[PDB]
Amino acid sequence: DEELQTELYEIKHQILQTMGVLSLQGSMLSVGDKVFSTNGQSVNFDTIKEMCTRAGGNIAVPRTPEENEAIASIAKKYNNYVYLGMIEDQTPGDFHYLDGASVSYTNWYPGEPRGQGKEKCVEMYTDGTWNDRGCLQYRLAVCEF
Amino acid sequence: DEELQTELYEIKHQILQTMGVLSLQGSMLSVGDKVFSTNGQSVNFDTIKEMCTRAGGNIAVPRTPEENEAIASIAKKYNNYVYLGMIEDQTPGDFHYLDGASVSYTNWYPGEPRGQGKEKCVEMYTDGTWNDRGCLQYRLAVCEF
Amino acid sequence: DEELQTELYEIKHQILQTMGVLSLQGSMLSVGDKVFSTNGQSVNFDTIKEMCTRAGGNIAVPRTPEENEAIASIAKKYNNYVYLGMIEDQTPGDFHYLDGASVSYTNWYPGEPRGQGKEKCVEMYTDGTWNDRGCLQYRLAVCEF
Ligand SMILES: [Sm+3]
Ligand SMILES: [Sm+3]
Ligand SMILES: [Sm+3]
Ligand SMILES: [Sm+3]
Ligand SMILES: [Sm+3]
Ligand SMILES: [Sm+3]
Repeated sequence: DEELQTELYEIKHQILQTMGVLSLQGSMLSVGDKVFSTNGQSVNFDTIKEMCTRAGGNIAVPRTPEENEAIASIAKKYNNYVYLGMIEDQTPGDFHYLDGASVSYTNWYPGEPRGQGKEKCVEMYTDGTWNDRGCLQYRLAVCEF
Repeated sequence: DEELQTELYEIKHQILQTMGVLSLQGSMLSVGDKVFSTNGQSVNFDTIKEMCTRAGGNIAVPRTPEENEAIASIAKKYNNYVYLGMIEDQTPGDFHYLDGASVSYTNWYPGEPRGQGKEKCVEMYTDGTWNDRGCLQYRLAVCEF
Repeated sequence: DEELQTELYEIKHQILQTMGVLSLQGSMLSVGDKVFSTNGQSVNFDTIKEMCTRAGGNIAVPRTPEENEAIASIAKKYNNYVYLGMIEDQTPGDFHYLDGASVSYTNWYPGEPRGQGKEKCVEMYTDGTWNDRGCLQYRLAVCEF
């Protein structure tokens, strides 16, 4: 109805404001319709997935050049690598999102995937490029909502 | 209308995201439709009520086993007891919510209510159990929204 | 429809809750429909405008006695002066909001506008009164959303 249009405006305004506050505080990064955020912790892959899901989100994963630079900037800011939301399929060499879908956008550091042993997980360098690796290292936890 | 369904979806998405960010940062705890939060201050009862109301909320009070454990976890995290949103009625022994209603859910430490003198307020131990007491101690301020 | 009224209620509730959390944490100040917030940085005027706009807001500017005291309180809290969202028009003596409109509400410290040289910007004293000045000083960044 009439009052309906009104209320919707106020709500939109408020959400924008709170999103502005968290942005200014640097506690979140908005890219398109994805929101990236970190609590500053550096734990292993399994642990990170828990944190994100516990918070209502998911371990972060870039699907576009812009989302990738957004996550890299957080990594750069904390001077630590980031574990991305993806693991290697059954047939080595290929990676898939946790939902099971196979990865589309990639940004491997020249030569990767390449490595010592299994290397089923993916870490992001502070420059944004990816490197496959083990899942037991301590990496900055970054989630997407 | 049509565009209406759309806008409602975006709004819901955004709220969820911001709520996810505050959860990940550990600045809030969501339980059912209640949100618990603390600013880390340790002040007396009167002071706590002011803080909560000033922030648009109310001094926290558990009404279910789950809300109780949620508040205890915050108490445990800060290693301090929490003053709950309740005071003793006119007739000693009984407690009521600040709205005037008489308490339903309780989780007294074995023996409580029991104590030295008046003990009109209620503090929560780090294990979740309650103990009645004075209202002038310095306790962690926790609010519910 | 029916379910519509329901969803609107939940949304309003959630927004209120998150706004309560940011208020309790002291990360934002709500005055009427304006939200003021600071990241604690002390940079020059140009830099401040960037921060605010980058966060989806604008450099703060009081338009009522209440908004003015709200900003002063933040200034008082950080013990630093605040650059306001306004610059001097083409004809010295008069100031305008960044949108181009000429200022309405003012709260100059007795004697101001008055000063050394150009003084095209406006800083707020910790008591709330304004003083015109250069735009290259390091002042607390405060944004409005
Ligand atoms: Sm490798
Ligand atoms: Sm492999
Ligand atoms: Sm007792
Ligand atoms: Sm008694
Ligand atoms: Sm001056
Ligand atoms: Sm001048």
